[PDB]
Amino acid sequence: LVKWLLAHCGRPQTECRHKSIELFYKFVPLLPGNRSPNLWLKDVLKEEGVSFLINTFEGGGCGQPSGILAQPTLLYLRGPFSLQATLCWLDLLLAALECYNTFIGERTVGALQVLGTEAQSSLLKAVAFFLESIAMHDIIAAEKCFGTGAAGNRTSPQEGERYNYSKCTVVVRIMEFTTTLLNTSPEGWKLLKKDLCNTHLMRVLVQTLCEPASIGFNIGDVQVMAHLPDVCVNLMKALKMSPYKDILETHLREKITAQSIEELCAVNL
Amino acid sequence: AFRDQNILLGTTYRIIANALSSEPACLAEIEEDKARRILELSGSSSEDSEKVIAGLYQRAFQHLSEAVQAAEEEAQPPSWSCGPAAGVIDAYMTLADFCDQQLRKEEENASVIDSAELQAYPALVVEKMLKALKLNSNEARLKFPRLLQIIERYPEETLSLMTKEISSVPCWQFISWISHMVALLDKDQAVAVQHSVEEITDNYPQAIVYPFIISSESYSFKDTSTGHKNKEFVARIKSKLDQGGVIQDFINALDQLSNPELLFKDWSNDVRAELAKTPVNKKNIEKMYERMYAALGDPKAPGLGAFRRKFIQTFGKEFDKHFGKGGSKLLRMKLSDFNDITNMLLLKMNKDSKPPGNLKECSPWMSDFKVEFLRNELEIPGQYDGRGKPLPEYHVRIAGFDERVTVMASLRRPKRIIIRGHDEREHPFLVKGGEDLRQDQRVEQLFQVMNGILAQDSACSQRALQLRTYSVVPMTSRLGLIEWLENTVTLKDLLLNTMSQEEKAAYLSDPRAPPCEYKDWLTKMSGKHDVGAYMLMYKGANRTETVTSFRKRESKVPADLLKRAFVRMSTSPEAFLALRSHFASSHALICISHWILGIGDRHLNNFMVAMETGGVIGIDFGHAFGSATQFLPVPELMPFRLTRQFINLMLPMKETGLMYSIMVHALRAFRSDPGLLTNTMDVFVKEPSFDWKNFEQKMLKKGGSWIQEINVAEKNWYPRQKICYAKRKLAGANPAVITCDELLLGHEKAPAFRDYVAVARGSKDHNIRAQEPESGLSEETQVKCLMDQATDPNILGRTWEGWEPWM
Amino acid sequence: PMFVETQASQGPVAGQIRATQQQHDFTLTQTQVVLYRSYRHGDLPD
Ligand SMILES: Nc1ncnc2c1ncn2[C@@H]1O[C@H](COP(=O)(O)OP(=O)(O)OP(=O)(O)O)[C@@H](O)[C@H]1O
Ligand SMILES: [Mg+2]
Repeated sequence: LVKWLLAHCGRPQTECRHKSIELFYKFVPLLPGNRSPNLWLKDVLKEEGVSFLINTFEGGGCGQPSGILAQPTLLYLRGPFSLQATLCWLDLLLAALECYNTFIGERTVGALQVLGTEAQSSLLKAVAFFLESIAMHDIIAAEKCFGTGAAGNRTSPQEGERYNYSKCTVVVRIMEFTTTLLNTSPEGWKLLKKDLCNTHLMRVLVQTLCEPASIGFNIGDVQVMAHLPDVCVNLMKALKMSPYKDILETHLREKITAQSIEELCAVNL
Repeated sequence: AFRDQNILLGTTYRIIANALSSEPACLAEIEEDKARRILELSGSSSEDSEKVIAGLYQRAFQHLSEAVQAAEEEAQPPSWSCGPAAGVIDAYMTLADFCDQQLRKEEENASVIDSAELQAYPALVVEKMLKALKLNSNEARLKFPRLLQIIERYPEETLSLMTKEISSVPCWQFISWISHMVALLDKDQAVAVQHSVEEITDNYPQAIVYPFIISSESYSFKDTSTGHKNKEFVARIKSKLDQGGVIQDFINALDQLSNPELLFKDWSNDVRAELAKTPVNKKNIEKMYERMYAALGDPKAPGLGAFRRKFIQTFGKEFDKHFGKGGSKLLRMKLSDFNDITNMLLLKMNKDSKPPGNLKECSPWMSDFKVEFLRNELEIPGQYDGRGKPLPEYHVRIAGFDERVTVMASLRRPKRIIIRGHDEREHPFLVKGGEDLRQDQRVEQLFQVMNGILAQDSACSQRALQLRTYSVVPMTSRLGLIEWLENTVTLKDLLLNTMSQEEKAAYLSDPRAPPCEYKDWLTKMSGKHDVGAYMLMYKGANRTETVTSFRKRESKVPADLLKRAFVRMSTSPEAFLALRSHFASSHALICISHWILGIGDRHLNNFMVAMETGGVIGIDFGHAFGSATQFLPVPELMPFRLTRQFINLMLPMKETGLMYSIMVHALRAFRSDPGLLTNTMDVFVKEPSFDWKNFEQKMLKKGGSWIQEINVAEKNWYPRQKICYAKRKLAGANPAVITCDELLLGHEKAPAFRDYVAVARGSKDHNIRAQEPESGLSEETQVKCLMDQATDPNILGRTWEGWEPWM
Repeated sequence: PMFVETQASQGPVAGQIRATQQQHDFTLTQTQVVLYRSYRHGDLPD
């Protein structure tokens, strides 16, 4: 049962994935071995390569060769444009991000033994592509990569709002995963410099800080607007304790200054 | 108006020419003034009958061509509706049907003088038929195999023309005839349909996948320049249809439901037929053994379930101890020892079969069927009808399979599965494995054509005469699905559940019951206890003896059995009246339709009754076009089933009431315009899969009344006599004459052929089917002869005992 | 259709029901031999 729960952790179903992770973390410490999840996962990663755990995280739970491991970027969907096919890839990326953030965040594995090895991984490429192409623009960004010729037309407000909600959940998950990587691994800042934190993450962070509505965060809802400042300040406090302080300071200063406040509040009648 | 005038004038000339050609002496039966007028209108001068006919045909063709030319001028509306396209389609189809009937009447006579005249007719037919189909014509859509068979006889005139003309027809106009197009992808005329086949594959892969799988196991590409191209095209279509192999594993899972002890029996039968016909062949025998052992010998199968896994574990050592590890010993084995080995194996297999009732222990794939992510969506087969443009987004997709599997208590043991679709409803189907269901699909298509014909006749449409049809979807040559009719039971079960305990016990066990008294009478009239009892009884027993015996045997069966069955299932008299009326109407329609198509194996288990509406539903179409009267050892001489129960149900009314009127109206509707039905039946009987070899195994898989394997060594399978007798029936022939012709074709050397035809023809003293001419009968006279032949006690007293003529 | 029993791979008085006990191995979510008895009045339809 715990093997099945582990193998079905990277499935795109949000509630089912949460339940499969909770049941795993509740059933492992009561196995006949009676040990922590870290020790059991370490003892099971030896009889078979870490590629097993990698394909478990990235590869979908429902379909084995159907995760982001078989399609790292959105440029692998041969079908035409469809919100149902964009949201499924978004949910696969979210399921991978949550699995990584839950496993590395609970000290179950090492941040460098699962993401800094020589095995095939598609997490960094996917998150970099998302931050560089989708995380900044509207649904047109996801539409310009599904057979670019003969682009679609205007979308309904619900079709736009569900896409915006999915993108705003994915960006928050990326922020939480980066905060986890920073707060847990003191030397894990190396592998996230290649494509994760160069300019795209800093740009989307300083954009979320100043104008959240430009990314798609709906204002008229308190269930997420009372959590977004928390993850924002946590990511900023994690960056201020890292060598990435300089680029954060540069982006933040070029985004907001005192003269900006002055020219904004000059006329108030 | 000019187009319509030209059309009507050509039609009048065609009618006059056909009337003259059907009765050349009828010209003298008219006044000399009218005959002179006809001679002047014909344009001929030789006064010869053939000259006048040719002149009238020439005038008709000229007028029809002028009408079509006028229709092809200044008639191109952007919004092609059913109003403006009416006259254009009418002209196209009129010219096409004229030239097509000319070509057909030319292909029947060996001596062909009309050669220079009938030169541009094939190309004209093809072009006009395709241009009408482009205008969304149903009459042109239902006559596409006519073009497919015309381009075969006249390739140099129509191959390139059709190849360049069909490229402008919507691909969804061929879904109804996709099985004919995918079947000739290895012939020389394959290029004419490759474009439409590829377009269908690109747009609607679910509507071509099963026919392509059926046709792909019989391709015989030749070693020519065009053969390699056809094989490459077929390979590309196969690679484009094998999207994710979902169809293949679905077919495998459905095949896991079939009983292995019956697949083994079928394999033994076909290798037995292969081991005796020709001097023993090595390659074919080893290929059959490999294809058999791949599913019943290897425990390492992809989708093996516990049901077949137990059979494999129990009978995989015998396939090595008796067979030579791949067929070496089987190849050098003799037919006599092989028979004993197979009989012992079949005994020890049927000793313990125990079909399971849970889907998890017979086919694991369907048990844990889960809709994957970004995978190919499976679809419930049988939803692509060639009527209009299909909407695949509205088609029901398979979302799961129910866990309960119901096994039927028949010989072949079919399985009933319940497929749960994405529409939140259940769809039950009947899984029949090891049986070719293509003939049943073609019969259902013929019934759909008949329903379309009946829907256009006023006398039939005002009474809502429609045959109850179901969807038959063959996937391979040994597996197919059949739509399960909800809340329906067979007629024999309805009759048996109505009898009381004592009545049922008497009918089944008492030695004076009809089932036993009939065999006792056959023994006392023949002296034998085998099939030869009928052969000797047809010679020994006279009319009076068997008539009195049958009238006495009928008396031991409850009279109002069906009436009690109908009053037991109804509450108010309104319900009983409606049930009885619907039963009578549906039974009359089924009888007349099956007589038109020549269905013969109409016993009590081939009729299903809807327990909520009372209608009758025909199933199990194994015999067609007189196949039961021609090839069975005990010939069936009745056109349909009109036994004593059906007569007693209508009391105090007679058979000349509702059933007679329904039969007359249906026959008149079928004979009004039989061109479409005749063309469809001719396409049916000319299928390469409907030869004698397929009929052999079809009869072997049942063994109900057929004699045996090696009894009929000759073929004697006449594909043209079937459609000839069908046209004779639709022309007004006497049913007794058709029955006698079928008897002459089937049992000519039998010692009771004279008695057979004497019983089938009747006597001019009691049965009115010999007091009438052999042709030219009206619909009413034909129905009277049919009811006289189907209720003749002299015929019913000599029927095979499994048909149960007493009830 | 009704469910069919799963095929095997290979190989105290009448009118006496259990009595209502109180021992429960699971604790109720705050928001031993079996004793038998006979059918009372309001147990079965009259
Ligand atoms: N389309 C159908 N819908 C519902 N029930 C069906 C259907 N076809 C067959 N059946 C039921 O399944 C039984 C067996 O099916 P099948 O037609 O394969 O039998 P069979 O070989 O013709 O046997 P028999 O001739 O003895 O009736 C029928 O007697 C009938 O009760
Ligand atoms: Mg039958």
